Amino acid sequence: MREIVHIQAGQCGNQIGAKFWEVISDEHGIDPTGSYHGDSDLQLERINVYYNEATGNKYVPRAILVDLEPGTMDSVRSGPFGQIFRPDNFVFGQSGAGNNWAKGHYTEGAELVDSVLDVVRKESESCDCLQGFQLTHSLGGGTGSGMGTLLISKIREEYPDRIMNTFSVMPSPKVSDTVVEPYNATLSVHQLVENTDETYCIDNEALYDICFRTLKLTTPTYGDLNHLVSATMSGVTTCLRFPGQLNADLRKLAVNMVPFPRLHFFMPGFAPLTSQYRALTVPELTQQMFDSKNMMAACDPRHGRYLTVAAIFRGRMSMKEVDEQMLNVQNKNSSYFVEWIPNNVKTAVCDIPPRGLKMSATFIGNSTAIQELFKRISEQFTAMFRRKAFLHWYTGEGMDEMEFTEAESNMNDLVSEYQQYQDA
Amino acid sequence: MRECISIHVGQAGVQIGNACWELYCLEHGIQPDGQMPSDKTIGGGDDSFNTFFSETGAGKHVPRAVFVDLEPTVIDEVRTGTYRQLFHPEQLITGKEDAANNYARGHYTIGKEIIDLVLDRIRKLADQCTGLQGFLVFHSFGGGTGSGFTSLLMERLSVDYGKKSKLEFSIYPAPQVSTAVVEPYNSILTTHTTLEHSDCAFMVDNEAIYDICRRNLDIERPTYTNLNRLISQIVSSITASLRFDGALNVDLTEFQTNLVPYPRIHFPLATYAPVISAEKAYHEQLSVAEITNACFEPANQMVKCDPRHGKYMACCLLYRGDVVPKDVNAAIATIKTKRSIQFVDWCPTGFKVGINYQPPTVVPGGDLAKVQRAVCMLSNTTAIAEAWARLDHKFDLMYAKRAFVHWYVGEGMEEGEFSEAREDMAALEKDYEEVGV
Amino acid sequence: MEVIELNKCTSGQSFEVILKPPDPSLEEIQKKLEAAEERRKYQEAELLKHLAEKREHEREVIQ
Amino acid sequence: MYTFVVRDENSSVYAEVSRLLLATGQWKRLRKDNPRFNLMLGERNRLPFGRLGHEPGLVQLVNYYRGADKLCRKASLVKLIKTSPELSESCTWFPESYVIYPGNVWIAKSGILISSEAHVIQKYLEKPLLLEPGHRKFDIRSWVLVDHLYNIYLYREGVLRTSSEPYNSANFQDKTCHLTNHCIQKNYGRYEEGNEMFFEEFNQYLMDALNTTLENSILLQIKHIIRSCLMCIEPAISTKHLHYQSFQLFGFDFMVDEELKVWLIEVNGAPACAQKLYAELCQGIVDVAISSVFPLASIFIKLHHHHHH
Ligand SMILES: Nc1nc2c(ncn2[C@@H]2O[C@H](COP(=O)(O)OP(=O)(O)OP(=O)(O)O)[C@@H](O)[C@H]2O)c(=O)[nH]1
Ligand SMILES: Nc1ncnc2c1ncn2[C@@H]1O[C@H](COP(=O)(O)OP(=O)(O)CP(=O)(O)O)[C@@H](O)[C@H]1O
Ligand SMILES: Nc1nc2c(ncn2[C@@H]2O[C@H](COP(=O)(O)OP(=O)(O)O)[C@@H](O)[C@H]2O)c(=O)[nH]1
Ligand SMILES: CC(C)(C)c1[nH]cnc1/C=c1\[nH]c(=O)/c(=C/c2ccccc2)[nH]c1=O
Ligand SMILES: [Ca+2]
Ligand SMILES: [Ca+2]
Ligand SMILES: [Mg+2]
Ligand SMILES: [Mg+2]
Repeated sequence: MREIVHIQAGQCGNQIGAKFWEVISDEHGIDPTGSYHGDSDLQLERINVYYNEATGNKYVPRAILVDLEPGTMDSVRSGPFGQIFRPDNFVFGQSGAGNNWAKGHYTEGAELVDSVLDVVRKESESCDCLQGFQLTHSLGGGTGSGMGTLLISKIREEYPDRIMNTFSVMPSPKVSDTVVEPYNATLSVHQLVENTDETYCIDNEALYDICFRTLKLTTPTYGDLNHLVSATMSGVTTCLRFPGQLNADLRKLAVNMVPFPRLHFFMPGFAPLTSQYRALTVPELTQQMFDSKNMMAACDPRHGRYLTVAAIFRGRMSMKEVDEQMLNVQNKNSSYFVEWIPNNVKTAVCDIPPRGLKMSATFIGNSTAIQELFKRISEQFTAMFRRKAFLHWYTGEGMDEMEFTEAESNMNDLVSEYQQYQDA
Repeated sequence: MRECISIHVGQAGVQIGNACWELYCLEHGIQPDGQMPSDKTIGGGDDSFNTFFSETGAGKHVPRAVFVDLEPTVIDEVRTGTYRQLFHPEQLITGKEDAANNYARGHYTIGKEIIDLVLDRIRKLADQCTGLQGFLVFHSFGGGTGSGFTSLLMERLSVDYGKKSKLEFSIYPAPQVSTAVVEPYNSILTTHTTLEHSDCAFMVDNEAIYDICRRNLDIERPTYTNLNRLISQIVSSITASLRFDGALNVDLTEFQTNLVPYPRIHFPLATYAPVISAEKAYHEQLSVAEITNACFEPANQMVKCDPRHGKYMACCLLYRGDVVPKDVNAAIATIKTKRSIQFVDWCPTGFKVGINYQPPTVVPGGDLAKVQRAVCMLSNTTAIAEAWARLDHKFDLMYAKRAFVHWYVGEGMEEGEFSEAREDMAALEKDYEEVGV
Repeated sequence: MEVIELNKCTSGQSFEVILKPPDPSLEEIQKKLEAAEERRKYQEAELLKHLAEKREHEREVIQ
Repeated sequence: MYTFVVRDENSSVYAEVSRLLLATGQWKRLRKDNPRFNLMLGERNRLPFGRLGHEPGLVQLVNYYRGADKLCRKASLVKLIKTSPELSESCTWFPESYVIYPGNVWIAKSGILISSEAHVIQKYLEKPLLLEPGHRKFDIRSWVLVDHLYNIYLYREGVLRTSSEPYNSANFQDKTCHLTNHCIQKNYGRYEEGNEMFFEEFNQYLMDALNTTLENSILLQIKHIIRSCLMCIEPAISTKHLHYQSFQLFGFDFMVDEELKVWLIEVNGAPACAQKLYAELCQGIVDVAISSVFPLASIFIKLHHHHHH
């Protein structure tokens, strides 16, 4: 188990996805045309996880770029690292999906899905040992939401034993393109509860607040939100992309993070938050990454309890001080970690720091406080659905009101299930 | 002589194998290429070291070892490492996809597709033996391969080699050096399925070895390399009577007879002194009395527990270096009057002493200092049940909520095997208390 | 305190000191390995049955 | 900020210790089954000593000494005294006791039988010291705190648990003159409040009636017995060098005879304090046994004697 297949779907999926390849290619010393110009052998030791090797010693990302319109995928190709991607892996339709889950999942996206799966099969075939898939998308649009979850369902049919993880951007009125986002997200969440092993719940509410409150940016663009996303995505993928004596693949990580199959929605976090000169001390990283302000999903961890925690520190620091600090927050806030999973906070350290920072920490939290996120989308859903508002857009594409009722019920069951373990 | 085959299953098994065979080679004077100059009968022999090493016509000395791991990366470091020529490639077996810390994946799913191959490569070594004793099995309690595949092997080895003795060298899980959260399940599951198939098992709690490395070697954050080199010194201590001339513990059957009167209670406590740092400038060498007396301090035990609240069924003192019988007897006399050493009524209060005059060998550039004399005490005390109670309590907390259980069931395993395994452990804890109180 | 069965040699010596006197078959294994594989293949059938129903709903919506 | 747990609700003593810790701002109480504690205030039966001292980055202390039950159960206390050389069969300060499983007056105990016909069968003290005016029996309770370092701290205030009935040689069946327990009495409170005479008054009585002091006539012998009993079991129970540490409060029950000789009756593992003295003793347990191990932002006398020979 070494190779991971990456897929990016829709405007948002391709935007944050393109930043992921901008960040990690710099970390692996791969230039905009695909040639290696690093210095450490550690940059090439596990380069196979995300790159295929081409003729002339070129490194081509194992990345499939999906959208139902050309727009954003034309921007990706024109953008700074656009030339590195394999041209066959740009699979796109023309009419778009108009922020419509039904168009992505059932009509427009159905017409395109089989040609995307052919490229996935192409990449999966020439993989010595495929460990799984990762997907970037939003749940608020049409393509990433509707087609992304369709692809996830088709990939599970063809590759039932491989890991499926997602980086799933959640919608919020604060950063809102259309009023139907709660509908699109609720329909997607039900798909993710069934068909993913992990979903990283990037909340655009939280990314905005981090940009506004704790980074003093008055008018945040999507680039400012995506900067925080790409830093986190680098962090969660670090332990696969480098050593250091950590013998773990996606399954091993998923086995230790997910005690219950449906409860695999994580709370990502990063320290320090950037947009510096004084490098942070190990106590500061530990306090910041556990701080609510640094959470990428707009939930208060004090309102829930941690099932599992994973923290991966980057940079040259004392592992003794890391162990001391990670044991300090557990033993001084022991009510917020479930007693019925002993030793649930685990830690790794990687020597290579990311670009610009001398040391950093990435936080992955399977907290029951994530119910707050699903409750917030459930309220926005019901507000519209009690009056069947905007439903004509979905019923015109052949959907039934029953499918909405089901999805509503399934997400409120997920919230009930998170509540069960919060009190136990 | 009678041959002994060592089996190393999983990461912890393989890497501890590495450390032991490195040390065995230095002790017997065998070199990385496999030549043993001091050996004069070229092509074969029935010496004591030949129990652990076979010979070829070219003069190579080849470990009777089988390395098994469900993924390649750890055994690949053996294939390209310092002792690469030492092993035949057929001894080093690897799968593609690991057990993901999942007992059920290692035992049932991935176990099934590799078990017949591994037994075949074991049979290739057993056919080179003029009179096989049996097996030394090295593994972790916490790994999926370590727990799951080991138990399937141990089941099959009882079928294919019913007359032969089986010893375990087991790594008991410690949260301070493990990233695996499901280890309590894996530990209880494998202990249940392996119990009837293992004749004598030496547990080593990673917690104890870790703090010994902190307290006595002045190592800030002990790596597996720090822990393994110290563990292999204990292992060597234990296996030295099989590899050298002597009259105590000369075969695998004698470990069972000396240390295990009650077959289910087959977990002797190792204690080891002295552990001294090579970086230490000034060291006053310890006497026979001081290192024998150190065998009853809990800080030197392989598993932290309290022998004073429990009872002994057997005790063995294995000395390495400048030691003579009368200095040992004087030390045992002083120690008996000071400390609380209570035996069970049916067993004699006594000590089986073994002395080898060669002092402990240390790996060059290692963490341990050279010492004039050392000792490993193997005692079967009911105090080691403390380790089961801890592991079982952790199990009960997780299992009450069915936490992580879906991963095991998803790989074909039945939920009933969890409580079935836990009941054997509930019976085991009860066996220890009947004997010890 | 009696020192019994003392045996000596050039590389060492050993003695005892007494302070005071007083499996399933190849059929059953290969059977229950396969029984878990039946549960593994039954669970994967129920998944591909469930996903087949999703595929027929996908056709029903577009029609 | 240190953390603790409470697993003995009946414990009146450690109910107050729990209260005093909380009222500092530097000790949080956790749930009964939380593993991540600094201090355990543990149960009486089946206290899981095997789970202590195995949590990384936590110094763990407990309020019981594992193996101290060999001093506190009556059957084992008798067996300890006969078998241990440093106490011996010819022990001057322990009454002649025997073990048979389920002046020639004896007493049986573990329902108390005092007769010559008829668990442990102990020699009954026929001529005890009788307080006046009253002509009545008593027993002395002293509280001993052994810390993690095995410093034996005797608390300066004890108490005489008195009988209110005149002592009778011929009449054995009447329990209220022979047995001097607090519950059995409740003439309850005629001479002193709740059948409790404190050390100040008892010193004064001895001065006035016998021309001696409590320190000389009785307390010297008490300090010898406490020290003799605890140093005997130190190798069996000491938590020096051990991965968890123990302290414990003990209750030593004594009997003074007519010629001013002190006799050990029972050691008590989970003893209750007298009503007046809770506040001081429970603050002392915190200062000496808990705050020494876990420092924040004398009422005892230390028992030590190194005579060279
Ligand atoms: N002493 C020691 N313990 C180890 C070593 N490697 C792993 N462990 C411990 O073993 C447990 C994890 O099991 P592993 O042996 O890594 O797992 P595995 O047998 O390879 O099984 P899978 O990873 O599931 O295929 C943890 O308790 C680790 O601390 C080692 O080299 N030495
Ligand atoms: N050998 C003896 N001689 C005289 N009186 C004795 C005696 N043995 C016991 N007693 C009396 O019996 C009373 C109660 O007996 P004992 O002290 O053995 O049990 P106990 O359990 O009530 C003490 P506690 O509950 O405080 O630990 C004592 O207060 C004492 O006065
Ligand atoms: N964080 C982030 N969110 C985005 C971005 N672009 C769109 N979104 C969010 O995604 C939703 C719209 O989906 P979009 O991806 O544009 O539609 P699609 O192209 O049909 O998948 C809204 O909730 C937006 O807030 C982006 O670049 N970054
Ligand atoms: C010991 C440590 C810190 C390595 C750990 N223990 C459990 N989890 C992790 C970390 C991760 N756990 C994950 O599940 C994880 C998911 C992931 C990785 C790559 C791509 C997508 C998801 N990434 C991680 O870094
Ligand atoms: Ca069309
Ligand atoms: Ca030879
Ligand atoms: Mg858009
Ligand atoms: Mg492994």
